[PDB]
Amino acid sequence: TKAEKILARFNELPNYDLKAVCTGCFHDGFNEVDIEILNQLGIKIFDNIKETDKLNCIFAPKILRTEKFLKSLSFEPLKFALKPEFIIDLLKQIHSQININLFDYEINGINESIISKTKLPTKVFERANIRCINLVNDIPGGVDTIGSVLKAHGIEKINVLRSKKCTFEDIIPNDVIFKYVLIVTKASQVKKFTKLINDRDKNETILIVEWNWCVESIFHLNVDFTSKKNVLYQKKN
Amino acid sequence: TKAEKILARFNELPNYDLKAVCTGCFHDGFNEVDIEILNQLGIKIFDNIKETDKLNCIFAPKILRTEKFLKSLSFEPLKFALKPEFIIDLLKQIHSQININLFDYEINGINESIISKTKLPTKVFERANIRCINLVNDIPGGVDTIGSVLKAHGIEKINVLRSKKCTFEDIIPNDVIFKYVLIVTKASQVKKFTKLINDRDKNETILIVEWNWCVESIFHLNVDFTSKKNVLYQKKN
Repeated sequence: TKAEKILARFNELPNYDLKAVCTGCFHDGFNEVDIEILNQLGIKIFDNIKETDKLNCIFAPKILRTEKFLKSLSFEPLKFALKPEFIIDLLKQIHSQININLFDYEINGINESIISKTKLPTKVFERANIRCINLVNDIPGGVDTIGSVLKAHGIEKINVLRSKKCTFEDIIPNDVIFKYVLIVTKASQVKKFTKLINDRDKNETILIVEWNWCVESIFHLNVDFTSKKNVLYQKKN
Repeated sequence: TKAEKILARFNELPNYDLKAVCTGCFHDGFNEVDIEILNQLGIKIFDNIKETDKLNCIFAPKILRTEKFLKSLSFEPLKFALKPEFIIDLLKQIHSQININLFDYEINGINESIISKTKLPTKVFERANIRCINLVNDIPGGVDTIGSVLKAHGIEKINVLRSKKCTFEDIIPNDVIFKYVLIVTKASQVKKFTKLINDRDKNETILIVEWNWCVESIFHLNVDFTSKKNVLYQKKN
């Protein structure tokens, strides 16, 4: 009711139609009334991303590598990538007509072309034919967060390998082109993996990459197999 | 070995006597020869922190909030906080006498006074009488990494609270001053905890803080109970 009274001063309220999470901003959240005001203007802020909520918006000061920012590039679709200043200006204007627009707060780097790719009927790793991958347990950020980002972007199976207990038999193939795909952190995990695979499956193909290969692929919503950047080893026909 | 041949060119080798981890630098690591080179020079680089390794050194470009940086402030003791350029200049000098010193590469804000506090026979939260704390699981970084930092710094028991599945009975007291200590992320969570506790234990003391309160206490190796910075609520008698 207290938000309703504040908004009563207005002859007509915009419906911004945003379903958003915030990352790299609003770390302590919003007070009960601001949430109510925002809701009344068709803006719902969620704490976590649930595929259920059909999120369409991300608030962030810039392109970030957080789980949330990367995951927003798998929204279905992402419609708005907005700087926090949008909410700030909007709440400011409201707390004493409403004309804050959705166009003057775009995040540098996230443009029409990238955003529209979130409308594709496939995910980035899905159209790259990277379905089942191996991840070394010493991935910075832990394996659950990385795993969940990758699954959001179309990877079907995330197989965690522990360096350095893992054998060839723990490596899973990429059944959907590369038979083995691995994400590794230390450039000496490469040697061990290429030896194991070369010994047991000599003629098969292998792709070994750093987490930043995944990151850049998500940022572009495209796996560029042409790039050598963040590729630690590849064996193809 | 290859490392030995390279080092044979020197008529005397320093023993730097470092046992270190790196954070915010050398993300891919070192090749097999460099590791052996540094080793011959009394510099051991570890991947993760194990209390048994008795680390005495952190390599980092500046003061950081990573798990490794914060934990280096509980080494026993921390002897050197060094910029990665120390390793870079050392390796460069070696690959073509050895005179790179440990004094010209200190990290800013780190300090002989802070560094020497790591020799104390207590940990920072231990002398602050914060033994048992409650952590809300929506903390950015996950609880087990937050928990690991705090245990390293003398907190005996990290109790994880689920907002909003948690109840008064899930809250554990600080039995070693404040009977209840909570770390909370969302400002709107404070209301809920203080209501629960006030209803059930009206006369007892309560301290509720943001994660940055812990971080700064670690950075200073002191809990300043005089500070209102990052304190969300406190009830004292």
